[PDB]
Amino acid sequence: DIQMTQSPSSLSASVGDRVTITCRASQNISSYLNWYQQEAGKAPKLLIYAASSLQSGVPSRFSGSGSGTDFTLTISSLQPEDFATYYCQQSYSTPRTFGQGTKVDIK
Amino acid sequence: QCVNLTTRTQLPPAYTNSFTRGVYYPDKVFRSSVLHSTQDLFLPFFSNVTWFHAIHVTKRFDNPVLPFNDGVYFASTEKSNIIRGWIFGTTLDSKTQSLLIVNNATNVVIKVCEFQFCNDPFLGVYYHKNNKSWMESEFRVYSSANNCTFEYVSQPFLMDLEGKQGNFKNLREFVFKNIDGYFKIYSKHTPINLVRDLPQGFSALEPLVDLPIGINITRFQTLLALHRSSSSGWTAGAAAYYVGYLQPRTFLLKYNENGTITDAVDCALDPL
Amino acid sequence: QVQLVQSGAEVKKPGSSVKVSCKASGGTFSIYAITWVRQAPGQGLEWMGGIIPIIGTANYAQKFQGRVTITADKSTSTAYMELSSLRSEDTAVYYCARDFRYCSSTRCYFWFDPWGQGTLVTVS
Amino acid sequence: RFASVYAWNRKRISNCVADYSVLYNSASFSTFKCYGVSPTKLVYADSFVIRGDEVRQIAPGQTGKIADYNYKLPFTGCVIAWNSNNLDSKVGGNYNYLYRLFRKSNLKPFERDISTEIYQAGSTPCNGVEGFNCYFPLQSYGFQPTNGVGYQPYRVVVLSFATVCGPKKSTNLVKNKCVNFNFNGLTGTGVLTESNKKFLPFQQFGRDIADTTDAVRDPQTLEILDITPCS
Ligand SMILES: *[C@@H]1O[C@H](CO)[C@@H](O)[C@H](O)[C@H]1NC(C)=O
Ligand SMILES: *[C@@H]1O[C@H](CO)[C@@H](O)[C@H](O)[C@H]1NC(C)=O
Ligand SMILES: *[C@@H]1O[C@H](CO)[C@@H](O)[C@H](O)[C@H]1NC(C)=O
Repeated sequence: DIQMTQSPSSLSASVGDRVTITCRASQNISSYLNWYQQEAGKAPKLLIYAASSLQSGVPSRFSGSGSGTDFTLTISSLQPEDFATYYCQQSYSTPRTFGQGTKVDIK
Repeated sequence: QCVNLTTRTQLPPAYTNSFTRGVYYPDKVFRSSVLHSTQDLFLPFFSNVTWFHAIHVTKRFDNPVLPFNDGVYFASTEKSNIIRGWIFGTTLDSKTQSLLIVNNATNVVIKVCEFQFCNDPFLGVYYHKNNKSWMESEFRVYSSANNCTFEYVSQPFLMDLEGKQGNFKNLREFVFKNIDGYFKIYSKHTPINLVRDLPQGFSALEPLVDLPIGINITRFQTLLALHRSSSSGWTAGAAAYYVGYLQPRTFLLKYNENGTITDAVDCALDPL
Repeated sequence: QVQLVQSGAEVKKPGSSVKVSCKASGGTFSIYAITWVRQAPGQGLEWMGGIIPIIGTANYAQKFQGRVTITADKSTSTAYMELSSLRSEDTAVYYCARDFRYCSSTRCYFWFDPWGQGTLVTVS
Repeated sequence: RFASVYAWNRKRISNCVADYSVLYNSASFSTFKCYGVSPTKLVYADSFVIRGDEVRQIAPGQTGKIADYNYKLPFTGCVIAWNSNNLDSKVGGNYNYLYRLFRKSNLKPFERDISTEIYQAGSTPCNGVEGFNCYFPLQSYGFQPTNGVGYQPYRVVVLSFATVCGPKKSTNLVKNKCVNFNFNGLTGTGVLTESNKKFLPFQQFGRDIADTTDAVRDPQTLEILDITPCS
């Protein structure tokens, strides 16, 4: 499969702020690079559908696009579910590879 | 799937005299007190008919594949219900559609399918010593029946399956003819008392069955019961049949006052 | 559409088998692969394998050969997975997902839009 | 219940009587068209449910992607249909009905294909792998009551027509008058009265000295009817 790298692993933000997360593929695919939002013990939702829209039903809080293998997506107003781990998946081949996982980190 | 049976004696066929048998009603017409001339296919009078015989005794098991030619005069004498169905077709295999008529002692099933027929098809009956009676026990006939085009099933009845000895009690005469895809079966049953070739007399068969089959028949096979109680366990019982062929002949048929054919003259038999 | 809901946690030791299956809801069950994804303690996801009930042959991750067997039955509406060759490093939450498809004419996307909550296997 | 799309069953119909006039005339039908035949005259019937757009696109001589992908028709016979929205549409969607998005080759006339085989779609060898630039060829539609005309399910039958007879029309038997008659296949003119003769059960017609057909068994109530010429 295509190797995925996702970062920052830990973001500094709080609810209502602007949060940017990026993910890069080893292969130049424009639309099969998408992120999920997961909490352990709860069913996750897909956040991004075919790069351009939001699967979870979110009213465009998040927006993004990519270039080459580099995909960037940002939320204008961070919500409590964005403290879930975001997982960047490349659905193109098998075994499906997911990135390391990222989230907003408050101590 | 079928069994290749042994202890079968190897003997030549017997031959007999068709006498005055071989007549059937040419059509569905009522005529009365008249001599009417027909040009249809009939068994010629005094024709040389082949005699086949199933008997326990050099156990005899006559179940060969025979020519169909232009139609078949078939008759059998039995008491034991050994002679049952028939297979008719061009190749008698799962290459083409073939016609299978089987009396399975429950009902009569007529099918047209690409049947992978066995060279030795059987309808076995076993003696159930703890019931002290004979019952259907083994059936194959074919290994497959693909792409079926026709089916007919008669209503349930009970056949007498008991093994029997001595004089045959019922003569079942049939004519199997096939015109433009229609398989026409003429038949009649009459009581008999014999262990020999066909008895003398005159009869005419009625057009009991007319089927939309669409099959070219070149060969056919007579299906016999397999009595048991291994490959040597096959009991022939005691039943016999006769096979002749129809030929175009002119007959002068005599209809009595109620439209029954009571007599006939074979116009090709004698100057008189 | 089908949110697949799984079996309860296993409290077995490493080397034991895991029996997990999910009950379908929604609709649209026989089409699109029923897949399974593993959630690492801490972070990280891996696909293990999946099957389309219509085709019936499945496809599996190389990383899970000897560990994951996946089947499904469109006539039962149940997703199934069994785990073997289990080790203590395989402590994880095991999830059902649906590979749900949308087609942009010529190009289609197959995503884990529906998900289960995950069955925890505590071998550690 | 109807054959689902791609679970088709073209039933052979033969050696029976059928009334196409009645099937045709019923007010319950949504659509009906014939190709070289007419239902007023009275063989296969392939009965299934598809979406309205496919109902309109799958027909003899009708070009379109789905016809080429499902059931291609050129034939002699009729195509009949009736909206099944209240049978097949379910709340939440009836997704048991697959439609073909991708295919290796097109169908020949009066030929159908129910295969679900994975297709590389000109690019990628999936071999059991999820459809990334290769596909599971079919995708279902959730028929739901809340749907448009092209999405409503319709029950559609492709009726090929030979091996099937229509009903026969009989009138009352009229006696002791000169009548222009037709008994089964026997026609002529004469006075029909009761006969004092009996026929064998299989004989249907009788004959005079020069073989004129005269006596006949009545087709519904077999009795011998006497046919004698008028003055
Ligand atoms: C039994 O008969 C079949 C034909 O129906 C033939 O193919 C098979 O070889 C025969 N077997 C033996 C042992 O003769
Ligand atoms: C023997 O009796 C059983 C019933 O207990 C019956 O099914 C079976 O057909 C009988 N016949 C033979 C040959 O055992
Ligand atoms: C004709 O049928 C009558 C009964 O209707 C019977 O009495 C008569 O003997 C029969 N004649 C012949 C030749 O069968």
